[PDB]
Amino acid sequence: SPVRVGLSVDASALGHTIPPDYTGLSYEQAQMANPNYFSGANTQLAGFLRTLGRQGVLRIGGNTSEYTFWNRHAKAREVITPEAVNNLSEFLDKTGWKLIYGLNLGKGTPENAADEAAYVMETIGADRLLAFQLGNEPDLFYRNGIRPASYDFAAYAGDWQRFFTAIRKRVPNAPFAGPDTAYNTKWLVPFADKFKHDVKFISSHYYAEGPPTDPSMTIERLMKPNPRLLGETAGLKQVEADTGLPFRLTETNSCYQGGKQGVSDTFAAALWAGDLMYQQAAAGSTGINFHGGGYGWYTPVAGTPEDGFIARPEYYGMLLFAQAGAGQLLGAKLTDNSAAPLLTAYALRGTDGRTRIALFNKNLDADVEVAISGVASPSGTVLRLEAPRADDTTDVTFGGAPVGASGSWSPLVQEYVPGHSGQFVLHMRKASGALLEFA
Ligand SMILES: *[C@@H]1[C@H](O)[C@@H](O)[C@H](O[C@H]2O[C@H](COS(=O)(=O)O)[C@@H](O)[C@H](O)[C@H]2NC(C)=O)[C@@H](C(=O)O)[C@H]1O
Repeated sequence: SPVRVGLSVDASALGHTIPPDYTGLSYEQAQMANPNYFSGANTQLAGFLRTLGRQGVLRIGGNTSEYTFWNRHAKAREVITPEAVNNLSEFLDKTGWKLIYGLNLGKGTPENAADEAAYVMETIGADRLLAFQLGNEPDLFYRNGIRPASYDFAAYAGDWQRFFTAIRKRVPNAPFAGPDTAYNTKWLVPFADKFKHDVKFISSHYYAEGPPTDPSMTIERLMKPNPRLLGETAGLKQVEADTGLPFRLTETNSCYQGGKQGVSDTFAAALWAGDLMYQQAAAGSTGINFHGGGYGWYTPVAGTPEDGFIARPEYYGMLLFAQAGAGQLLGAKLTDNSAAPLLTAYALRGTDGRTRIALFNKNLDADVEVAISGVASPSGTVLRLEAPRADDTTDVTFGGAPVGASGSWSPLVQEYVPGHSGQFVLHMRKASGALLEFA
């Protein structure tokens, strides 16, 4: 008893071109305390990244960049050694991903940041290094006394400039991004205005979960539009118009403080994440970096070098995006969809010339039947993003297969989308996703 909706693809309604390095992950700087983590020896993790994209960005930063200290002299407080940086360069070579690297503006010195930046540029080098960032979420330094309550944008601008100047003496070509926090008017907007000639792009953060006074995030709420996201995105677009700076979402996940068990670690997070990737690409974002590491509730990839790594449910939403590939987004308008309002759809003219459609039936209790118009093709296939329940922590498949070890994945189920009268009809179960590819 599906809700029968229409989807109209318009090849003449041109949207943004998705860049090849749109995908990405965000990790804590403290991972850099174990040189076995981002290492050429970590073949498992490298394979999970390659499956997420042949190009992409690894962002390292997070709150642990308050208390992680580069020590050129070395072989809560964590230490980054030359060997760790050495090994990170090899990991970037194995993955093909670029790097956003956090420096310690919260507790470190400008001179040590210059020295760390110099060694990163010495060993990772300008091609692989996309940006340094000078502190993570500086607007929240006060929450744990990294700064006093009085710390404001002026104070941070003074810190930022001291660090930037010191770094640029050691590393004249050092690239920067900032301010590495969620859009706001008291920090991000003035950062862009003041430092637009000194940064390459704006780095923003986004957690679907709002302030902790909100009702605890639920799967139901995660599937719904987030008006705050829409507003912040519009703010970032206005910043880009005013300053020329593009924006990248350098730390995001469903819920903050490590994720919420029964939301962040579930199949719903795959639907959320995959949809968010497209939503933000359609809005003009240059890319995304889903935060994770360890066995946190929200991590895309869980595990350790000693015990092995696995793909968590959210990974599978990122995998759908990866399998779709890059290209130019096209108009894709839904109709007759008020009874299935959480279905989203995105159409893409792939770089290879083929039309694809990514659909996320985020309606938890409505199946849909989608009548697709605007595509002329002799053959459409679908790969489904599936789990038996929206809150499942396992049992997630894409294309009829789980992801295996080291990011291994290939589709095992072939399904054609029936075509007639120049249209296609696709059924989707409640709480499912689909990637269509047209011949
Ligand atoms: C973005 C932050 O930059 C990121 O560090 C943070 O996630 C980490 O910190 C959380 C809070 O810990 S504490 O209060 O600073 O000690 C912690 O709950 C998360 O587990 C931790 N994440 C990882 C992968 O280690 C996140 C967040 O989840 O809150 C964002 O604030």
